[PDB]
Amino acid sequence: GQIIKSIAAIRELHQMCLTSMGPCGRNKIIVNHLGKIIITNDAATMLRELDIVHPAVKVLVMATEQQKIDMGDGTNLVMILAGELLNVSEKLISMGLSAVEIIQGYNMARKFTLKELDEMVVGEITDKNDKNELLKMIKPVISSKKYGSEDILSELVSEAVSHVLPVAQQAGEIPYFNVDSIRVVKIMGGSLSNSTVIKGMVFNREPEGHVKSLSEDKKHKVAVFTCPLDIANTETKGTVLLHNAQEMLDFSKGEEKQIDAMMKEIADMGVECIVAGAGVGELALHYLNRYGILVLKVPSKFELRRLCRVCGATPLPRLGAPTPEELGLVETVKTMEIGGDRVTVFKQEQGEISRTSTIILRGATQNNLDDIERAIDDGVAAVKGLMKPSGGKLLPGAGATEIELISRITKYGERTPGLLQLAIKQFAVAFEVVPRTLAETAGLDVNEVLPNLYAAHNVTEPGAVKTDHLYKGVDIDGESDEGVKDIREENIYDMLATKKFAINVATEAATTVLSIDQIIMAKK
Amino acid sequence: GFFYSSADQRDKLAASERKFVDAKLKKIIDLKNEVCGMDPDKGFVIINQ
Repeated sequence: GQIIKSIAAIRELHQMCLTSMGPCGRNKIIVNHLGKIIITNDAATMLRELDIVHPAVKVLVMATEQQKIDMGDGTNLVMILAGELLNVSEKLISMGLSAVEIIQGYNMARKFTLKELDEMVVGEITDKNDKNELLKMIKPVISSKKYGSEDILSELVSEAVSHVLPVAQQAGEIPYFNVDSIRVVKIMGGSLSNSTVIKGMVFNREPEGHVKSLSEDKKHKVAVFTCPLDIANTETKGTVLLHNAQEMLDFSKGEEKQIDAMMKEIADMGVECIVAGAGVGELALHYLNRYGILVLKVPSKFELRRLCRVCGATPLPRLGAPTPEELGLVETVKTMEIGGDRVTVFKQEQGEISRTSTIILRGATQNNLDDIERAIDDGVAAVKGLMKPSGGKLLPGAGATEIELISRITKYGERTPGLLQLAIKQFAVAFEVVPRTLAETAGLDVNEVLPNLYAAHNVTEPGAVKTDHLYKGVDIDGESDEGVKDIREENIYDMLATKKFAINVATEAATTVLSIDQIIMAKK
Repeated sequence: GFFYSSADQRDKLAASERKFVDAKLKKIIDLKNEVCGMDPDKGFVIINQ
């Protein structure tokens, strides 16, 4: 009976994910063996930081990572739903039903569910990319993660998305929004109300020079130099040495006139910013102070990729060749104090629209600072789901989707004759874990809210056309309430691309576990 | 490496690297004009391992 104990091993980790989805969710502190503490609310990220013993657990972990890579949202919906399909299948094992027909029953029920998703679409997203229109998609993403920040972070995330998107409509051929266009930075001090939206990358380091910021001139030229600043010598070896004191005056003054000659030609071309990926010498910073050139050092090669897509600069393998064709152009750059420390940021005005933006976060809490950093990344992939593959269609969330499917699946159960009726009935009951989890973790009584959810989607109407309100979902309460409330008041919806993709992944996840009747292991 | 100290020395030092490149490149671009130049809806692909 190891197939029964295999579900119990997942059941131990099932209750861990039941405390994740919903507003009651909380991050888990994990101390790595290297002395580094990683804290995140996302359950998919935690799976990489946990040591897996039983190999059957990795099956659900691999399916969970698929939800984060493609759609980026719904990782908690895949793991929780896949864990419940094993519990409803455990009763069929004790009943005597073979696991072969159980797998065949899910394949027939999956095709019936996908055909009903097109009829459950309420609204359609016009892809206007307006600041007020993006508030409906971003609100449920921030919801059920961090409480109280949903109102403040709604305007910060929606504003940064509209900056990187150009003006276009009804065109899906050329992609625009990427996953790297939104970067999250953190700084000690401040609050969430004082946070602003930047149209470009934000640098929290020091300029390392006497020039704090450039002027207001239009189209500042920015050059990226991968070669370090130093006198040109032989690429092979070429170490500067002093044999006698006579050559000291020639070598010292030789490097001063050589560097100044290269900086003079760059300043004549109109380049007010020099990006040096490598170290900068001592004599190089002295000449850049009089010419008024901002000093910037970016040793990380990952940040230079998003910089070339904004101003248009190109990295030069050599030094002293300011080719005007490969130079970048930025409208305005300024150095201001944000969060208590003076830093040099990167923004724009009108032309040279940036394809990458960065949101500055401020707060007095260290634990909640890294939690919002991981929460915004989940909202970045939500914009990617607005493309042609069912980006405009949406379904009502807050547990209203799983409850509404109960009436439609049970209607097709008696319609299909044969032994498949056992798997179809258990397939709809497995959706009851979503409303029960939100009601149990919120302190609400099961004998109260749960029977009201069944009566919300099932009523007696003297007519063929549906009426009254089908939008009533699961309410978290927390203060007081009578019955349930309409979800359309808070405008909490779920995209079709996220819900439809989570069904096929969760179906194949539980299919693999039920299909394995034997597991062979060996000690290392 | 080839490091030039003046604009005139840029094409002189780099001429050794582009000597073999320009020899083959100028002969390939002439094939597109002589052959398959007028024919619409066609293309020319180079493998270049």
